[PDB]
Amino acid sequence: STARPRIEQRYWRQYTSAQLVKEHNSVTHISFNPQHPHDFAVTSSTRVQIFSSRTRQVIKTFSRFKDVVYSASFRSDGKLLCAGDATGLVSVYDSYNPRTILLSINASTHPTHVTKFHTQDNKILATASDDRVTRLWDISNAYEPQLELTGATDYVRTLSFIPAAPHLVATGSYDGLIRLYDTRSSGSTPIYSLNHDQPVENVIAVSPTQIVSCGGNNFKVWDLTSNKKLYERGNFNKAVTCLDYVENFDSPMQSALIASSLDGHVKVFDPLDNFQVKFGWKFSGPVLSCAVSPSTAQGNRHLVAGLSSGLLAIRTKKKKSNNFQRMMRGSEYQGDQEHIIHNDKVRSQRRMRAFERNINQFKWSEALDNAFVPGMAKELTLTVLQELRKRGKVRVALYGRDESTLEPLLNWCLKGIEDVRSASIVADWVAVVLELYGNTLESSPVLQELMIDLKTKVRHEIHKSKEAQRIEGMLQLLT
Amino acid sequence: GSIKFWDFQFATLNQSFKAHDADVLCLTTDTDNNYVFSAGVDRKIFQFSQNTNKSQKNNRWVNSSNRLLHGNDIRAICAYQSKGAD
Amino acid sequence: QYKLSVVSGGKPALNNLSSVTGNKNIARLSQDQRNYIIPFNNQIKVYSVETRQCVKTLKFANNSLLSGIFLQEEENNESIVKILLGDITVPQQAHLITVFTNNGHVIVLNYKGKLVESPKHFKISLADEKLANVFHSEGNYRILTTFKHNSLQSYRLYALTFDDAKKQFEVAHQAEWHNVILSNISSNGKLLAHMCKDVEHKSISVVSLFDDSVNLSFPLGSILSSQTQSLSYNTRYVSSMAIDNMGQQLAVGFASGVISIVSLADLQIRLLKWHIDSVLSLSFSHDGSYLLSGGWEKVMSLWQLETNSQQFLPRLNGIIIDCQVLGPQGNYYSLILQMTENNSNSDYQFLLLNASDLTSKLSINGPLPVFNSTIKHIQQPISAMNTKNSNSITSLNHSKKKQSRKLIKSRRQDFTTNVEINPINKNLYFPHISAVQIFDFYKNEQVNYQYLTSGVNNSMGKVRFELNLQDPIITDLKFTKDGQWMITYEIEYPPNDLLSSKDLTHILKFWTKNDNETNWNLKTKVINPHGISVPITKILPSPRSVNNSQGCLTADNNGGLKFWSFDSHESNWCLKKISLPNFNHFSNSVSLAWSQDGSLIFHGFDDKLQILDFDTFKKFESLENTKTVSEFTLDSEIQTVKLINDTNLIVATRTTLNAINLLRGQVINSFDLYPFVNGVYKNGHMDRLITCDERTGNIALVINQQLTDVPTINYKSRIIIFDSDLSTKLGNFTHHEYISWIGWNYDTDFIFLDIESTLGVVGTNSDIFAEQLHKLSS
Amino acid sequence: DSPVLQSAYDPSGQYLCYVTVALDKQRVGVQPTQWNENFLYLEDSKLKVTCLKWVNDTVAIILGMNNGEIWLYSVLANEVTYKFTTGNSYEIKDIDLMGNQLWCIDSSDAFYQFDLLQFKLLQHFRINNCVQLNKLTIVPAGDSVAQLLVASHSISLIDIEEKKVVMTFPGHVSPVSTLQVITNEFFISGAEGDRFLNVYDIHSGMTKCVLVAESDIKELSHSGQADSIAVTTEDGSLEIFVDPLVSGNKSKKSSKKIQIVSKDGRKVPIYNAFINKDLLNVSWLQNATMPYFKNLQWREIPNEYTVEISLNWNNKNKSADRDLHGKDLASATNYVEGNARVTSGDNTLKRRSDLLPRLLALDARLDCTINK
Amino acid sequence: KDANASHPSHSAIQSLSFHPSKPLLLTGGYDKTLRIYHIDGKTNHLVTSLHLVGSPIQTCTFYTSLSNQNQQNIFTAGRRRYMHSWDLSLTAKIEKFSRLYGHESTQRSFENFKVAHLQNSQTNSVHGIVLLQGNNGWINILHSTSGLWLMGCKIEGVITDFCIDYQPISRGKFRTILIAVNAYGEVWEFDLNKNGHVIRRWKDQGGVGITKIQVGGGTTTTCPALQISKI
RNA sequence: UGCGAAAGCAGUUGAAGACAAGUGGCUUGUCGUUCGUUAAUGGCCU
Repeated sequence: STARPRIEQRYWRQYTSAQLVKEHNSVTHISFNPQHPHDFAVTSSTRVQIFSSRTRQVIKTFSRFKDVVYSASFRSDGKLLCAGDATGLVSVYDSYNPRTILLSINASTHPTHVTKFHTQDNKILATASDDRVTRLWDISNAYEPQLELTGATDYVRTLSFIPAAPHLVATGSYDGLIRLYDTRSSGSTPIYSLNHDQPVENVIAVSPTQIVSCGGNNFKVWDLTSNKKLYERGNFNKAVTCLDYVENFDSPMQSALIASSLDGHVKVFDPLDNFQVKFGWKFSGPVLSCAVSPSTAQGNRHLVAGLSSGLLAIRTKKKKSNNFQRMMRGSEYQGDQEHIIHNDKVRSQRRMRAFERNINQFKWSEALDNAFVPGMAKELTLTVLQELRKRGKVRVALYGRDESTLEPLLNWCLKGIEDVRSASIVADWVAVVLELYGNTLESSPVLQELMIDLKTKVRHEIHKSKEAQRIEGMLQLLT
Repeated sequence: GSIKFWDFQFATLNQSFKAHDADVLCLTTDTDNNYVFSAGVDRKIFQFSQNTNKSQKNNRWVNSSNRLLHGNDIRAICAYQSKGAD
Repeated sequence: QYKLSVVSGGKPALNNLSSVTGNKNIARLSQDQRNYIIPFNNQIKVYSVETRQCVKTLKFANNSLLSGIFLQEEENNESIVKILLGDITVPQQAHLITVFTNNGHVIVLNYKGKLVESPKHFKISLADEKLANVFHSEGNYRILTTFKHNSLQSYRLYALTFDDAKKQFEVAHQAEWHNVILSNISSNGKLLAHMCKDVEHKSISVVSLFDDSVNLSFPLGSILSSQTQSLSYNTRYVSSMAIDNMGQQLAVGFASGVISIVSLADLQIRLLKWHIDSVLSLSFSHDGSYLLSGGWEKVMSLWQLETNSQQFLPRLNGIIIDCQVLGPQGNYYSLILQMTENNSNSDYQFLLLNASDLTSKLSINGPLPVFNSTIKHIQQPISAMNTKNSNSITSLNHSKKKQSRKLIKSRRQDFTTNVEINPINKNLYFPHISAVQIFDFYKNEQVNYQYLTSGVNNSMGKVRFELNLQDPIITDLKFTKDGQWMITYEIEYPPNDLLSSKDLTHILKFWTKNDNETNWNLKTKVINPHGISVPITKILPSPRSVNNSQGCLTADNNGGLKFWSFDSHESNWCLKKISLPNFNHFSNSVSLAWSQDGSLIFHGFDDKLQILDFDTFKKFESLENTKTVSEFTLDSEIQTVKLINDTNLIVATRTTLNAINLLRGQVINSFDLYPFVNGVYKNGHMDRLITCDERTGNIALVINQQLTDVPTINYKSRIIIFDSDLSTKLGNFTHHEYISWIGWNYDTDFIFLDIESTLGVVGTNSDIFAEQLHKLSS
Repeated sequence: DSPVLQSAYDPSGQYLCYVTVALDKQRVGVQPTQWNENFLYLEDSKLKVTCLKWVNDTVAIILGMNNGEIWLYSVLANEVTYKFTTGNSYEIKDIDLMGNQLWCIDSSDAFYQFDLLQFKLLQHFRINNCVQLNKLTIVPAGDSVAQLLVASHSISLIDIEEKKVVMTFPGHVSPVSTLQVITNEFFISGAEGDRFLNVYDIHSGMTKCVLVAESDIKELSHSGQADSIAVTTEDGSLEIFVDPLVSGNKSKKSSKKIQIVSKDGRKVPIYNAFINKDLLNVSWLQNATMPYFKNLQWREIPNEYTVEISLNWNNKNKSADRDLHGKDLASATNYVEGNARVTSGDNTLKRRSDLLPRLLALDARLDCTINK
Repeated sequence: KDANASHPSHSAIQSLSFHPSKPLLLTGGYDKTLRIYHIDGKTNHLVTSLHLVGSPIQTCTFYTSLSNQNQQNIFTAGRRRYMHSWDLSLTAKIEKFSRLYGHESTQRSFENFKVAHLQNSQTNSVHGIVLLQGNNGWINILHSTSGLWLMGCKIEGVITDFCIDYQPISRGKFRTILIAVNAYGEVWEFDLNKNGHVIRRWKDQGGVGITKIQVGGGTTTTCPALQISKI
């Protein structure tokens, strides 16, 4: 004896709860807690706003800045946070406590555009304003940086480090010309420069060996151990505004990097197989500052999009008595420290449905009825019509019916003749029922209204099929 | 539908038959109880027999025959026996 | 170095006697119910029921001792009819079995360890051309014998009597009658019941044999009620029966599906009614309270009598033919499945199952081959209709005369079965009707049975009008010959009286298995390649040249060819290159060939051998035109183009043979073929007839059919082996029985298959204390 | 603790006779060493087996019970043949025989002579100056029926004719539990409780060596020429000394150690080994009462040595009828598609125009039937 | 010695039995691990310990056939709708009885069953019977070897318990009776070697809800016989 | 039923014996008959 037989992009589109919070101005860029990004900060104008992974609104914020602020950046330990403004007095202060300010030290009088900590050191902080020089301040003695990292032609604008290689700082100016200084050097020359063409929008280092820079309507990669480019991509309407990278998360892609390009859609490439998008999802206009959370968000994982208008789109994935209990205590032992173990279980299968058990018990009439209801699925109806035609006799399935039962069959063949895979089979269905039931329509003259309606729409559809066949005949002639 | 045969003394069940698939409404027999014929709203009249020596020693009834010759229901049966008719 | 050696097992060989049975099963147990003595046509199998293996076979060719009873040429109807447990001669004294075949040949076979080479080939006097049965109890054994009318045998009850004349068993001649249409024996053998047909009407008797106790007869016109006095013969006709061991209850299973129960003294009538088709299998329990019933529905249905209700067993994947309980306390149901999805052969299936949870123990198969027609006395079981699976009641003499005189006056007798051999484990696949049978012939059994269509094979027993809903028959499946893929192609039919019922439509798919499992998972399906309504009859797989056997080129009877190679960037099967020459003619006599290094593609169309190249899918027209002949033309309608290696070649047509050299682009040799075959084949069948070696050529098989003194029922295998491109007739192996195919197993050997389905091959003081304590162990 | 009450090997080490208790009644089982089920039961709880010894030669055990009977019990005929009574209803403590003549020792300190060929009591004597006595051994010198060696708590030596103590030995602080002669001049003594066997000369009485185990001794076997002594410790290990009488000059330590641990991290305690020349048979209760054996070849195993044994610990009970997912493997497996990628044999407008002859046929027959 | 002390248990001990001749105890509880001990007065150990998942067993017992005494089938059952039989052979082969032939609508559970011999009384096929409880008044007698529904018996009022009393008839013949109670406490006493029909019925002097009936003195479930004449 | 192809091409479509029924006899229909031609409310569990 036996039983009875039964008859990637999905991951990034099971991202939902995409809510909107409009700011009062644009969103410069954002930040993430490096040890655990269960909170994150956006750089609103004259305030920095910090949100959790649960309530999805501001859990803390600071708004006693006096000018528009530019850069928000956590330290790698994730306890305090830096913020650079348009005044050029860059302020570092402790996170998870907004109302205290640790130290606000002036940079050059130009607006401090970017400011980020060292990626592994906990006491040295890189700042860059429009003084054509960037600075490695030390927060222990924040009275002068250790390095006046000079050697720019114009407008040092985006900083980064190399992660595993400490002494290499990759700065980028509005000259192409991505510099990478050694911190033990004189601070005036890089060992080499990377030749971007446009002014770089920002640069990150996705490996200890490979960085990606973006500026202008295409982004570039750069090898650092040999001064080499292996890749560009430029399928964007405007310049790729911001970049982001993530390693070792839960997907059919091991590690991702996204580029956001002021044109609604944000693109999700991968260094697994050289930078192809799975699918990019649009937004409500000019997308300026967009990134997903890093690796250790632990399930609940948020992508945020602060547009150049200023609206933040947040789209998140999210995966009797004691005596009676002592009466039924032994319920979880499951055979650990004793000799043999039986297992003879029958499995509670998938939910068998009423039409399915109608086929199982030869209940063909109510199987037809359960097929032709709007509550059931259309493709389920197509498959059960195909399967019961292949299984049983349509004559003995229709051996006693009348037109009041026949009418949803015709009412659904009305829309199912236009199908590609079930057209001729539902034509065979109506062929059998009119093959053996002419006496019913000549007794009751009702359903010939649907017969003539069917006739004119099937003349339309046979004209459509004829013209499609002759258009592929045009392809055959112009082969 | 559960045609149940109870014993008179000791007030106990003797047999059961859930062969009827609806509400039984009527049933009769003959003189020395060789048969019992039942019917109800399954429009089926069916038989139980106690004729043979094994059935009359063990006092046992078998679901011998079954017969549908009706349109909607049964609400009454009765039976008669004679030496001129049965 | 080559020789005939027939090796592997065959059919279970039951009582294949139409109505000359009541039991048709003698696959017995020992009195210690742990090992199963089942006869075959090719072996005796002793099975350990606690492990479902064979602890000992008694093969039907290993001893001339036994096989002098059955090794002859045309009288190979020596089928095996009764097994008893002990030595019959000595009174009950230790445990070695006794065996009777159809001629009354008493055999005393050994049962434990290794046999003693003196089997007591005893024989009683009268048993010349008969044995219905003997019936057993203590001491007295009573033989049912048959002599010779209206096609009715005569049954006589004699007694084996043997007291002191130690070299002769003598019969004692109790009972006589001369009319039998149906008979049956009890489950304990102590009672039997037959019919007599003796007009004022037909009649039925129930008789004893071990005493004078109960011997009676009565017409069954009283049992036939007025409804079956009135209506048709499928309601008047007894299909099966059963009696009780007590002698007070007779079941008659009528051909409509009703199961009458009648008594003995008062002769009452009692009706059991669930079966919709006919009923073939009726048996009582030892206590006589449950009636086991098996009909053409796929259910095992057992009735409790004193509720007149039933316990089911839904999907036995076949057709139940005979069933009873045979445990002494009644714990084991022995039965026979048949599974008539191929109408060619009566390929049964012996199995028993426990009474505990109705789990089946030791499904005993034979090899189930897939022929093209009926073989040799292949009758059909009695149903109510003359359906596509069997004939009806009224066509008994009609269909037996039709089949007998069809084999007499016919000339078309090929029935060449297609098989395959797995290069992972060297078991052979019998690709069944919409299914497979993976037979491991090394221990002559099966391993699993996979369904190969999404049809109505499983989930519904086929009933009177659904019998003409035949299942989608597969033609063949191709192994990727690293042993990785079943690329199967199957044809499918609709039910008739339908406008879409015209065409027989086509579907292929692809199956992957690991070496762990025995089933295969479905990778992908392709519904009608080469467009719609085109046969895909010849598809060729590739050697390890391209991507370790990923090439499979599909072809047509029209002549179109596509290339199909697996890949992994698309984790799926797909095609490579396209060609469809749409001839407005068609011809299903097409062969193909392919070079083992991957260079030449050979389309053997209807007498034209067109040549394509491998690299660019086209006719090789080079830049020289100096004997770059890429189009041959042969003598007549060919059926095989076969490449043994890259130099020389064999093409086979209807009338002759030809050999081809292609490096030296000429023809070589020729043999005659129409002096062997007359009209036996259908077209395309020589391809599945002969199959090449890797080195040593092929074995062209002589198809013969031995004349009467029209063909008689003597047959042939006088196969002559060839070596290295039509050079040597180095062996003419003679054999007295037919053949269907010859394949190459990879030890340079050639396994052939018989119709009487035997697979074979042409190939290359303390010691006394310890012993007495071993005796005191049990 | 061991559910075997006691056990003893046959000479030449092929059979084990062991007394166990089973629902407050002792039963005796015999077992060979490469199933036997002739359990001689006892009658009642007040009758338990104190001591036992094989004989060698119709094969038989003799069993000294705790009332004053010696049940000479054949192993083939599964019953006691002869019942050697004594005069007292006192529980005996040891038996030992040589040829025909057999000695028994009482709780009332008497010495009893028996003969298993003639079934009499020959002589009957208690002696002075030895009171707690629990085991003896006849000293063999060919036909030395005289000079048997009696031992509890201070080992004595007895001529059977002058019938006095001829030589006393330093015993132990406990009663003696093993007393085995090993040569014509040396004998092993070992008390209960103590780790310390000691070989005594039978002429000079000086201790030659003290064998130090690592746990309490339970039993011991020795080779025929005393070149190898295997003891079984109380905690179920085994200690085999090689060449104990050759000189660690006074107290010989354990030479090789064998335990039998399972592969489940479970040690099973072995007991009652037997050594002949270069073969060692160990015994251990596999289930709760059935004794299994093992024939370790002895000289080439390492010094410490564990013996793995197959043991059901968490084994999945697998039927002879079901697969992994529990389907009857006497029937056919079912068709399925799973998640196969469905595509026809083409690669869309020709997928459409394939059924276009069928579609025009269906629609013109539809027009046919609607005008019919 | 505490008989659980060698290998302990965790849940309650809902069933406890002895082998009829061999020195074996069986323990069975809600932690679905039926253990078997070899028991003796000094130190008693675990012979085997079958565990079976998803079936917290309620009652379980030994059984031997009267005829050839070499069967040794455990029967076990819990709150579920299946019970298990076991031929013990010192890796186990156990069968799962679940085939209810006649009545399928009266068992919400199998948690109360007994096992009992009977004779055939026209032949002498002495064999087993499982006696399961039902829900209304139903107690069903099956087969022990096969699993066939032999028959059933319904009493009027809710079954609380039941027991089995054999009685000899001749030297080699005997007859089995089933005794069943209500909560009300009027008992039915009916033989079941012929068909199950009431041959005596009476009433206990008292009780509002009676809970447990047990017969004894001669032989019974707990003290079974070995030869048929020993009953 | 034969060939062949997913196709058309050619034929059986008989006789005897026995029985049943309607009217010794006749008349209508069959055959678990020799021979010839290739021709029954009864539906799938835990």
